[PDB]
Amino acid sequence: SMTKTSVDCTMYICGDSTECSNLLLQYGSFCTQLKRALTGIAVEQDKNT
Amino acid sequence: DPLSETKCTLKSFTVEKGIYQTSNFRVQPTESIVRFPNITNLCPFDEV
Repeated sequence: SMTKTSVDCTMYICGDSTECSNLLLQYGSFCTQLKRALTGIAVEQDKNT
Repeated sequence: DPLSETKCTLKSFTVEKGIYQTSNFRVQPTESIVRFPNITNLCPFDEV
């Protein structure tokens, strides 16, 4: 297994900035894909062990 | 309530047994503090 990581878009791409929240929402569901992929990887690591 | 957030993030009115990541907890700064060097070497205005 590897390190069981997870990422928050709304904090990574911008931090205290709230304008980036609105600017990112219009980008679409890339971050839902990212969170689903990373959660799948994490559950996969648990299953591996 | 958290269960309704789970329902919305799963887009299903029935959620199966498990753990689902719904939102992101975040703590925002309560106060704002500004600090600068304490020593103030008073220029000789009083002297003149």
